[PDB]
Amino acid sequence: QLILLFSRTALTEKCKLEEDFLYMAYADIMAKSCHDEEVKSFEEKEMEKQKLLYQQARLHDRGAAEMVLQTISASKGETGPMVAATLKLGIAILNGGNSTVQQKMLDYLKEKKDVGFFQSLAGLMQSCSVLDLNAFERQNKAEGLGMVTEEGSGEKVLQDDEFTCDLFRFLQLLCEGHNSDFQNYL
Amino acid sequence: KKSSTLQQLISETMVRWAQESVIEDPELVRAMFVLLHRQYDGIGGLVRALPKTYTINGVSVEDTINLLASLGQIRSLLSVRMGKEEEKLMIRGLGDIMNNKVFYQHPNLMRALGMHETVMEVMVNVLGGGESKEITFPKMVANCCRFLCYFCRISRQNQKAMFDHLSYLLENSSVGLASPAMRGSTPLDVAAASVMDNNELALALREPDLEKVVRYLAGCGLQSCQMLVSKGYPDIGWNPVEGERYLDFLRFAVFCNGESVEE
Amino acid sequence: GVEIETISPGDGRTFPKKGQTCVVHYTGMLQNGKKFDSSRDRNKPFKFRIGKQEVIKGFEEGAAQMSLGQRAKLTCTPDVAYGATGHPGVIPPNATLIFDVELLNLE
Amino acid sequence: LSKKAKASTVDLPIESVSLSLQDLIGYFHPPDEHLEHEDKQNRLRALKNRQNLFQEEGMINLVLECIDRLHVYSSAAHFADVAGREAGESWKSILNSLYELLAALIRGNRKNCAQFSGSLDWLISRLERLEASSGILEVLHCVLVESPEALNIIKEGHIKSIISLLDKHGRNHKVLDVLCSLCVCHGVAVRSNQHLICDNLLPGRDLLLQTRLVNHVSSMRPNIFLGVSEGSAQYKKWYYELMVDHTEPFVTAEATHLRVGWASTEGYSPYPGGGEEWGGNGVGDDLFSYGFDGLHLWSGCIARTVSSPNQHLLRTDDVISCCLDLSAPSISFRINGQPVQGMFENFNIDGLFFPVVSFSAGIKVRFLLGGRHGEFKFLPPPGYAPCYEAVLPKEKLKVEHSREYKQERTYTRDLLGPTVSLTQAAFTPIPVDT
Amino acid sequence: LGVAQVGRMNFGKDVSTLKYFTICGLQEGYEPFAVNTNRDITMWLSKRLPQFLQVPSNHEHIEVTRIDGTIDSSPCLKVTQKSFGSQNSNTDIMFYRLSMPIECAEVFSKRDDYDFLMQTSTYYYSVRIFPGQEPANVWVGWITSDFHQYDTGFDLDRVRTVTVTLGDEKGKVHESIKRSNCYMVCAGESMSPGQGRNNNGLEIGCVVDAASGLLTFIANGKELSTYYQVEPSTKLFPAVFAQATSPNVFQFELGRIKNVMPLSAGLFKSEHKNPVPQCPPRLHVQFLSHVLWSRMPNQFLKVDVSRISERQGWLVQCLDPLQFMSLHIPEENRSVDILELTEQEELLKFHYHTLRLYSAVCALGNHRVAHALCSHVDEPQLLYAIENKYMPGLLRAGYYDLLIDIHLSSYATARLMMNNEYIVPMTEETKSITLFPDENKKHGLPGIGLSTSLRPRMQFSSPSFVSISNECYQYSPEFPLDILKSKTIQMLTEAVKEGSLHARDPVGGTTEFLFVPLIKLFYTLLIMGIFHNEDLKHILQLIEPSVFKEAPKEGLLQMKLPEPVKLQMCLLLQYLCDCQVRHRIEAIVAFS
Repeated sequence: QLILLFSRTALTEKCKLEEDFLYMAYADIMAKSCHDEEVKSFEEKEMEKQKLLYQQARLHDRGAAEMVLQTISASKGETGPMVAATLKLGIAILNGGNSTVQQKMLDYLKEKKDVGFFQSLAGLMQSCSVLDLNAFERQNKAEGLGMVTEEGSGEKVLQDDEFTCDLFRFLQLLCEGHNSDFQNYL
Repeated sequence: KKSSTLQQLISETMVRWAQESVIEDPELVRAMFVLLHRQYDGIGGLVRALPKTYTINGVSVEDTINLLASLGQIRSLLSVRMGKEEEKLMIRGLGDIMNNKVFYQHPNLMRALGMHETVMEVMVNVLGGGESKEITFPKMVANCCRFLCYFCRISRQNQKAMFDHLSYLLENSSVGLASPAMRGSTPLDVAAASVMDNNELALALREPDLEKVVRYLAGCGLQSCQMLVSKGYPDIGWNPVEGERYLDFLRFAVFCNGESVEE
Repeated sequence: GVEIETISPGDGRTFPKKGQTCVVHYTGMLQNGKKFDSSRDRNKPFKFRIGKQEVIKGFEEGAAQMSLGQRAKLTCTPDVAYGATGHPGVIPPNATLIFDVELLNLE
Repeated sequence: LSKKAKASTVDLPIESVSLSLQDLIGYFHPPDEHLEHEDKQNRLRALKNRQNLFQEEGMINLVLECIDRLHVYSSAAHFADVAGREAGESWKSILNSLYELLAALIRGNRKNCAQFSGSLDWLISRLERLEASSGILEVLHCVLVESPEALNIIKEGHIKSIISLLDKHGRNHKVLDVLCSLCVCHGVAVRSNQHLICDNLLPGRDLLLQTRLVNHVSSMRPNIFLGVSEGSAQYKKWYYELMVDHTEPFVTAEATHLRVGWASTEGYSPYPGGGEEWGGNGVGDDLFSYGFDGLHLWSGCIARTVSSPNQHLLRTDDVISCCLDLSAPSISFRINGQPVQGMFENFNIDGLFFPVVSFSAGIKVRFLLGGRHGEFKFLPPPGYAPCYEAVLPKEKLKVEHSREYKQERTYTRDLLGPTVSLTQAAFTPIPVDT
Repeated sequence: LGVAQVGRMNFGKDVSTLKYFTICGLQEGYEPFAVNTNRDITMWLSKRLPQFLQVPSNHEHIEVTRIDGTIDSSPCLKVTQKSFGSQNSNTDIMFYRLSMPIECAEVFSKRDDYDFLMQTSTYYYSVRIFPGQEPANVWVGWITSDFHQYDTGFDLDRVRTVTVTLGDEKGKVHESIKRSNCYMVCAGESMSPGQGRNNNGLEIGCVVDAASGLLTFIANGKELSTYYQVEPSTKLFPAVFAQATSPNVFQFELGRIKNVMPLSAGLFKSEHKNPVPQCPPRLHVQFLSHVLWSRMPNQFLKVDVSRISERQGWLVQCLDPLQFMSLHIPEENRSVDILELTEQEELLKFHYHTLRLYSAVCALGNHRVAHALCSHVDEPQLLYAIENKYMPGLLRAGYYDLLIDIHLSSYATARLMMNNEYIVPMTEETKSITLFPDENKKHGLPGIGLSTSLRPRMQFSSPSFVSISNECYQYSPEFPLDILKSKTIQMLTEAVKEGSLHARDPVGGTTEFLFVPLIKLFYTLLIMGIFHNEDLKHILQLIEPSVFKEAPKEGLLQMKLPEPVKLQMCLLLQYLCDCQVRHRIEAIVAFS
């Protein structure tokens, strides 16, 4: 029911994807429950993978593999706290190159003929931040003038590190395992 | 087996309600899962409420109560349409707030109560509903800009909080720039008070922000002031009155504490 | 002015005088017979001071003519009651007001 | 047709226009509520795109032009006079379709409802028309629910026109919803529109249904059924007496009811005629009853102030004596032995009268009927007979409820059918002619 | 039940009273009609007194046709008979009136000129007896709202009348007033020319002077001798009585004559000064019929009658107060009990949408309109509707949200506006607040305790329309908040006790009309914080007797509630958790 509500709010036509405390709260429980993170033995490594598959199957069997594609297609290329939380759940359910989730994510896209998803992916990567010399110099002068750095860590150069990393880790996970059916679809 | 706690009772009622039947109300499901999240995150309420906590002495209890009633009388004006009877109410609320000792003694309470944002969104509504058709109720924007300039002058942290809304203040920075006697009572005069004598807040200005004040001044140098030529004033090919008001904001951006910001 | 008709007699010797609050317990009606006010509905005796211009002129004159413990009917002409502007949302313009007033106490 | 060209010479599309105005309405049709969520949202997306594409071509000012050019004729007959008879036959239909299309091209689209702000003054100016009131009201509701920029043009002259529509058209709920959407929109309350609807609708108390809290009124009558008729055996003048043991002036927020007098029946029936079986109606709230309350004479639900020595509302230990004269129709009262300066005349005498008292809660009264049923405190006026002397010899005099049903537990309640007329109450000896 | 017949119906509220159910009906599976009901089933019985209602569009005899006024004509209302000439036709006098009355002046005073026309109060309507309809069977004139006399043979001599004579002390008659409910004339006797009317049907004009009460009649252009003098404020309904001896009987021409104001100008206030005759859709022909039901009251007055003595007489004793809410139709001058709207589906809906407009004109803190709604919906009206168990479901949720909007919408919203903000003074009682009440680390009841955080002030104004002060239009109108607490607690305890048995008579007719309201004034009172200590301790046991125990019954949280009832138990539990976070901020500052 929770996933269906979150997949219906995404399918509802709105001009902008509106901030939703419930969705950023339950996109970090669903994602964090699917990893639960010296040399492990073979049985330990194979048990950490079968538990991973069951924890991932707890969600994509309930429609969570189409929800992370509906919340991205409703973003329309705008970066925010809501796409940086949807891109962490897709990664969580795709970790290890989950073939079932990969097939589910491609079947939905091929069935709905969703053009919004690939237009939002292009807009989210064109809006990703890079290194800035002007901001770094303007911050270096700020520290040089002795004023207290009230802000945390000067996250104006490379404004978003984790969103940019996750947006490409998701695209890598979507093609991991040499998925020749989605490599040719991207 | 025995809950004995509101948190445990609610952590079970929600799940049982959802596992007995499929709820057909999207608003009932949404309120059914917000409350379960609150129980499972009992520390996520103390991270959201404690920032909204402030303590005062017993001597200031009555004065803080008098301030809170005035703040409520202004906050309740955000759900009604701005008019003649909301004119006097808004001005009186702003006057009582600024004629109060707590508003100066405790500037962090004033920032935790979200007073500046309330005043802005009131002014946001006023400008949006009737800006292009000249500024109806111009004694509102004047008071809402006179208060928001004292707010910046109270402390440097209030100025920093006001600086985060510079984009909108520059979006609507042609509100009353040609009407005289409205100087220091203008949305552009609130944008010049968020960087005034603050070196860090002047080193935080972005190039795109400085692109738009220049574009407005360029239009002020190519097109005349239509409101002034409708008033009968001779039609020169440029706007002197509105063009001088985009040159003092830039004066507060390139110059700080008697030294020019070279960036 | 207003004319007063006694419903129940009072003492006939105690009358409201300058500077004295009148505790009245009234019911207000329009000329067509529709009720618009009643202190009995709110269960509050109504307190007002004579000569302070805080109530309508008809009610003031009626209370002045009233006696302690008396119940009487007060007919207020529009001249001594809300005039031609009326009371917005309650009293129609140019309306005659009938009041059933009982003078409970005088302090 | 306006410039008076011959009907045959000009081509007037009537069937094709009607078919197009029926295809467009279905083309701009809101999705049904039983569809799946995805299908509903997809159809909403298509309807919104159609509405947006169907507005940029100036196609909304064309339906308006058609409406304006069709409103130049007062009625279907007026249209059919200038045009053909078949053309006038479907004038109301085309007008009703032009608003159903107009209310669908803008329904749910805030930007389409925002460009219609300049045309609401023209739209309201035709609201009084019977052929267009419903359509104009629907378009107005659709505009006002969606566009916040459309409430800013509505003035006193536009609100008083919508209010005057309820006065001239009846009690329509769809006018109250337009008035409800005029007050609050998207959580924002327009105080100017909230200070006008009240001041222009409420004070009159003539259009909206009005509510009141009224006490229950019960009526007691004795077993006596006395009337007057030609050639009968009955005494034409009678006298009974009522004196009060207790009366609380205000048991509730409303004044305590206590009325005494005479009532009459409809025909020779034993049923109190021309009144309600329950409610707040008492002795004198109809033309079948005549009552006294200590200050007024009640008959037909109109009260007239009557003079009396030390006149007052009925209190504890007050004696009321009632006199009835059926020879010359007359009902007189005497309070505490002093005559009251009022009396009824020339009322209908074709039925059976009886003493009656009506009251709300909080009284204690006692019938003084004469003889063994109560001793008179004051001497009956000369000639008048005590009311206990009208008892039919075998029956027993008893004070009972005027109406059939009383307070009791439901399965024991005696449901009474129609009662036989008391035609034997007036003994008129009529033998055979010989 | 026929003539002089007595009967009794036992629905089966108590199965012990049923004395043949076990003999035949218990084993077969049949159930009593009132097996699970908590209230007495209402009686609806055929109305004895005929009333006036609009002519149905499917009436088997009557057919009203509206004719629009041309340039040379006037608006008209034709009354015809559908089934004339055929068998089963009804040949009896039918009583017709018009839907709207004319009210005379409150105080009687003691080409047409466009000044006299603008200043006059004299109105007109005309009736054209159709040529061929017998004028001896047609009566034209005015009636009042009291006319409820349906007799097969009507004459102008048996109409109900009374003469109220008030005299001075000596007995001299200073005034004599005739009163009646039928001020009408007979067409046959008014007809002067004789026999031949087939020139044109008889035109009997009815002229009323709303400033003096003089009722005159003009037949065929000649004034008749008969006249009436009605009392001030009399509401007269244009009425025509006719026995149909023709296919088309008569008409309601609404034109005008020289120097007389048309009827629509007196009927409608908006058209007061319009000299142009009009027939707006609100004005329709009505007729006296017997097809109506009546609602027997659920409770009657307790009256004690008994012989005290021969020397005393017969004692009548009523002492316990009983009340009902009456709904008044302004255009028909009649009052109807509001509980009769359970079967009137148009008035119920119109009054519900009227209550939704009452709650909309005073929305979001309109205090000047909130005091103006205390003159239309009184406090006793806002307490009878909340408690009455026979109220219609739609009106129960309209009179219920109107109290919460007139009185409790301005302090319940402002207090929520400062709900996520904690300003706790540094006082000597603040320093005594602890996270746990005692050494045993057990949670206290959420809400009960000492809270010192700054809170908005609760201030109200006393409604009064005799006062001329303008300083009461701030703050909401005063309402008794002590009676309301106990009343709401009692109603919610009763609702929990009753609805848990799954009865067939929920208050309002549905479970969503019994609980969705009640939990919304309970929620509003809890938000306002009116409840204190013991009342909260008693209302928490109704939410959950087990969890909130202070030391088979199940609370609201276990009653299988409907979804709309479950949304307000998520708002009630949302504030009960905010009552814990605020304590968890007051207990940190004290340690701090």
